Amino acid sequence: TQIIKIDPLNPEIDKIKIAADVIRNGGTVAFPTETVYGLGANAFDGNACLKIFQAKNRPVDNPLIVHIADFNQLFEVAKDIPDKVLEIAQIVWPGPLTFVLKKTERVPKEVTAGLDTVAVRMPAHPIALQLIRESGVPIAAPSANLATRPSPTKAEDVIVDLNGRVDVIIDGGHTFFGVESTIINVTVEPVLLRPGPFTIEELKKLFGEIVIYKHYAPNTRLLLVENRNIFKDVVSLLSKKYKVALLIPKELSKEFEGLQQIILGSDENLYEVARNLFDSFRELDKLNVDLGIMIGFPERGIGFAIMNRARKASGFSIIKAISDVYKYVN
Ligand SMILES: C[C@@H](O)[C@H](NC(=O)OP(=O)(O)OC[C@H]1O[C@@H](n2cnc3c(N)ncnc32)[C@H](O)[C@@H]1O)C(=O)O
Ligand SMILES: [Mg+2]
Repeated sequence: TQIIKIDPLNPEIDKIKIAADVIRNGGTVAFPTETVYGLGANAFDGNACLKIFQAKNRPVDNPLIVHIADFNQLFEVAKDIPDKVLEIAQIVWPGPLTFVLKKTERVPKEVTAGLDTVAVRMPAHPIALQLIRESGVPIAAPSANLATRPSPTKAEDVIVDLNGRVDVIIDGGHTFFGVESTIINVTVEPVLLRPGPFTIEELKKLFGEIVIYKHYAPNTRLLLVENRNIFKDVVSLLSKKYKVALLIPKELSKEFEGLQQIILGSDENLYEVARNLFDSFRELDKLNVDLGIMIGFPERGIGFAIMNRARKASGFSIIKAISDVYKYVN
């Protein structure tokens, strides 16, 4: 694999071209976006897209998102787009919001898992936009992690996972938000399929009527304590019997000094917690602990997405009264 260091805010166009030539030749390129890194191929090339599933060991029926760099490309991959959706797409893109739309005949089965629909977004990241531009094709990509690991948000995550399994990794620094794009299905009348950095507060203003067995990393047991009023007591109860790690904001670090901590960022800046979330799950599994205990965060703004990912990551081990602890541990 060629690892290519490219400045994420002012990318060297000659370096972007090296990766774009790989895309056009049917090869795979991992690249940063504003959400998480993606592992991409030419969205029109179904054999090239199968290489993404081979690199990740991804089940073949989990479909990809097509990333576009302009509106001409939208109409190559999607059709029958309602006028209201088109007008909204023109004000939200580039940005961390993916639309599920009806596909065109040009989109391969490998991209859509055989579905009649295709998920599309225009990524708000200079490296991603310039890669797609220079490639001259939309780029299909899911998150760039190996199957059972958390979505990658910095180059080293992608390197550890995919080095030797993909043609190019673009080392483009840390992604901006750290959690995957919001996904809305606008082929039905519309449903929020995945919360993300494009918040439900903003969505509801644009789409008033919006409707709201996989194992998720980490492999270490992880409990999510939604009720902050019992957190100290859940930690007391469990740290007596287990070697624990606490996933907490920096404001609670002093209260638990002596226990292993993974600091997610500041309670006064949820974007920091979202930026650090998946890497805190990688750290948990590097440590040698019986279990992770994460505290909840407000479900406002990107909080909703943080908590969506945290619930999944915990296998829905949610603690709202301390007696809930019974259900998940001796
Ligand atoms: C690279 C960056 O753009 C990142 N992509 C990513 O994280 O994709 P990822 O979540 O691994 O895979 C694409 C997901 O997008 C959803 N998806 C794709 N096509 C769909 C369709 N036609 N209907 C419903 N959901 C779809 C599925 O949940 C599928 O698992 C992101 O969305 O921010
Ligand atoms: Mg993924």
